[PDB]
Amino acid sequence: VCTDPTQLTTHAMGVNIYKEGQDVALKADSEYPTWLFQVNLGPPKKLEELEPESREYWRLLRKQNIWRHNRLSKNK
Amino acid sequence: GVIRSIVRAGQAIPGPPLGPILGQRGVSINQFCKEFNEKTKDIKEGIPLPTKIFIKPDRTFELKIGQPTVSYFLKAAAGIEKGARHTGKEVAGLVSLKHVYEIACVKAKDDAFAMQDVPLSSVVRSIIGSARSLGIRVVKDL
Amino acid sequence: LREVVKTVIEGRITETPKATPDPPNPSGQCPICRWNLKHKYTYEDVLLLSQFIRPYGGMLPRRVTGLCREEHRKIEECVKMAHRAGLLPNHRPQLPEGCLPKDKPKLNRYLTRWAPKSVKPIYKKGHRWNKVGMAVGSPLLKDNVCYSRRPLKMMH
Amino acid sequence: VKLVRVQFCPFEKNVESTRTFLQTVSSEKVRATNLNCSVIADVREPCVDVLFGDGYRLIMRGAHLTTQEMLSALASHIRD
Amino acid sequence: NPRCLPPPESVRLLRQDIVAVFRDNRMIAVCQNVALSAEDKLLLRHQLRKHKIFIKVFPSQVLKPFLENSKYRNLLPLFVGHNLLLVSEEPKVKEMVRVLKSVPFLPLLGGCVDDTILSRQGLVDYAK
RNA sequence: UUAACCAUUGUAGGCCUAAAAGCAGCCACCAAUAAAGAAAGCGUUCAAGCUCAACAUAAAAUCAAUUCCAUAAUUUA
Ligand code: FES
Repeated sequence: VCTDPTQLTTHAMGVNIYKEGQDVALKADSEYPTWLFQVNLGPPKKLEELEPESREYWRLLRKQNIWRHNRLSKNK
Repeated sequence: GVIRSIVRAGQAIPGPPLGPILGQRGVSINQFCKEFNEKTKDIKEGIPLPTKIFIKPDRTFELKIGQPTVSYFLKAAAGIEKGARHTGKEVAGLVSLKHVYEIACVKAKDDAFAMQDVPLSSVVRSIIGSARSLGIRVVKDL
Repeated sequence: LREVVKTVIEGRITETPKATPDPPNPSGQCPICRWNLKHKYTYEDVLLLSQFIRPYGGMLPRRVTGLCREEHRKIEECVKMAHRAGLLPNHRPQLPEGCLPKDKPKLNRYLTRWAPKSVKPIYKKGHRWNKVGMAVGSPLLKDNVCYSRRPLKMMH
Repeated sequence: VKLVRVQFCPFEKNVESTRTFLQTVSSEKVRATNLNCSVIADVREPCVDVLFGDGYRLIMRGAHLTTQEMLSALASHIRD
Repeated sequence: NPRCLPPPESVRLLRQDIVAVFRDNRMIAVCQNVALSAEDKLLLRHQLRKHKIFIKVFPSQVLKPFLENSKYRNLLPLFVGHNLLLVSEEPKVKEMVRVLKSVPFLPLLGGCVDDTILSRQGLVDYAK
């Protein structure tokens, strides 16, 4: 398989590693839609990072609500 | 009963992890591997694949499979076969933006794995979270 | 109040007893306080008790009655005292299929806090400063108005 | 139970008891348990009809019946 | 005593999500959910995509307040109980009807054509 | 808060672990879904699989009053 940093960063070696799928070259960054590279690359959205009016804010807060009960449940 | 396994397609009879476990509920082991082998031919051999086999009381097989694991692929992409003891802070490989995104596009093709989300932010978190589970740091560029 | 008639079954909502108009104490959140009966009823006032009791002597749920827990415990205790005292002849227990009373004599009781069945005998009464006390009444009814010079003695 | 028929009219006043009981009847787990049953839902006071092979016809109306009684009545009936 | 005394929106976002979808869709076909799994609901959403309808749903305990703070206040009878919400912006009666045909056991209450209370049979008759 | 119901998918995530998948250890600790704990007690050849928490919440119930030895008794200011 690929063992070159230049080829690793300039050719899609990880997109397909099957036999039917041959390593495809990387198109230019502009050749893909902006949302492809605008996806969240940072750490998981915290309660501060999350918008109070975002669904993930409540869903992760709901997950946090489960955490506190679980911590209580573990001690029982 | 839905049984989740990650057995590699290359080996259709791993033995203890599948053979007797499915047999304990009562099934034909040879039948399971043949249907699993059908998936093996379509898919690349030697790569772990999540399965959603349902063992019904009627002794029938309902084998459902999806795209190969990103977690092991990230281990392979990072050149890691056996990771660090903890992996919470131990890191042996770095994954850039582009490698992260090519695979995410491929992932958004299966019914299982909740891969029907319109935003791709759903895909990144699972692989980013998977990378955090592994001994890998997803750095922006190296 | 829904009653089921019975295979095909039919349930009809029937007329439910209505509270008499013009409560003596309007603005009362609880029915007992609405009638200024907070501390002036006793187990002897069976007429009030029957309203909150099942046809066979069972307790009605607090939610349906809507009265406060304090009176619920008081009312439940009063009914138990009346039932154990044989003061509710029309709310006697339902005999399972065809059973009949044991036919042994029934001792006359009143002000019974606990079931006579589950109360053990007191063999040793005790000396001057070791006298055993006999419980009479219930703590739930402590707040009831007393017309005696000194507060009523719970322990006899 | 060979067949279970549930009929209610949403356009007219629809009683909650029958609809809540209907959801339990039209449940994947419940349907599998009473596999013999043929689940038919009629949508247009509400009337629920349950048919047994032995000739017992059990019809339930939720207007004056709580869902608890309906579930209990069928549960005993299904056991037979 | 206090019981004897004289008589003396957390969820906020979920308004916007529900407000957006319903405002978009004039007629809502209401069918009770048969204890369906989350993955199946996504699959049914794509099944409605064949019908050009969307399964956009959220906790139904906030669905009742939706009318309290939204364009309309009179659709409460439609959203009674825990039910799948078929939200359609176009008067494609046939597409809505065949959604019922997909699952026979699952019941379709009806469709509020032009946000007007109606039954399944009424929906088809009026939609025609 | 906790009385009643329900419980999908990523991922068996990496870790010496044969294998440990929430639940041997060990990790960091996120996503999708309307709602899911990278897990809380269970189950654990290992897991499937039981529930508790997820979505829904019901509806209850700040401490007391060697052989017994007067007999008894809760309401008239
Ligand atoms: S008498 Fe008023 S609280 Fe019950």
